[PDB]
Amino acid sequence: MISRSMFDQLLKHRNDGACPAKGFYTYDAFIAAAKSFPSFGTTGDTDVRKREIAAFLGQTSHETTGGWPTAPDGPYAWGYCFLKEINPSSDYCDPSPQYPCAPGKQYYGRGPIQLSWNYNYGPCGEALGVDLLNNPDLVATDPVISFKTALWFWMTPQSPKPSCHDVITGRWTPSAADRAAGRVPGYGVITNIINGGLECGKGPDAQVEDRIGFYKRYCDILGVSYGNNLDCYNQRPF
Repeated sequence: MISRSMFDQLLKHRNDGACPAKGFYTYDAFIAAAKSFPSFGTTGDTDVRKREIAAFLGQTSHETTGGWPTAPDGPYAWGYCFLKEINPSSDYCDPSPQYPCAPGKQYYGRGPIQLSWNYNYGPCGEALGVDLLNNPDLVATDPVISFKTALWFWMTPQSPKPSCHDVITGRWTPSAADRAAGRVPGYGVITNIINGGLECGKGPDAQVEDRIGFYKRYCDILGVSYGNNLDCYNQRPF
């Protein structure tokens, strides 16, 4: 587990006035959230535990980045700047008898994984013990819940698609079809899990490069190797 000083060095600009999420993403909220998922950051040897935190913070930093190319400390120091999706194009409501949209509510991206859609807020809240279908705004008002939604995503498989956790800790072994699709363990298949439909299997991509930039900077500061297969440029989406 990373210390407060390390967390603050990785996420160095999140509390700048420039960032809408200033003050929200506290180290204490991160540690409290992680307690609900005790295998997070505790699975594997010392390098794997650090790498899991780097990979989780890298991907979520991309989803919340306020960086730009000439920014102080570079663009990979501007993770966790945003809390809420900027200019959402809809309510993100896909009505469902299992997940019915609450009146007046919107399911645009919120928190470190930019949780989106009623049918993601629904099962996430159920797993956390919180009604996020009916109060989705909790993901942008309660920082412990906010971090918990991102850890829920990270830790929950959509079998046969694996959890990000299982990939980075070595607990996922690709099926033969996965191998035929180019999906092998590494940060690249984590990008594929998170947004592969739009970002993977099509050559270089500025979004993927941003995810990797954060991960590399965090691995550098934590003192761990990146692992192999960092991109998904040659992977079929799941």
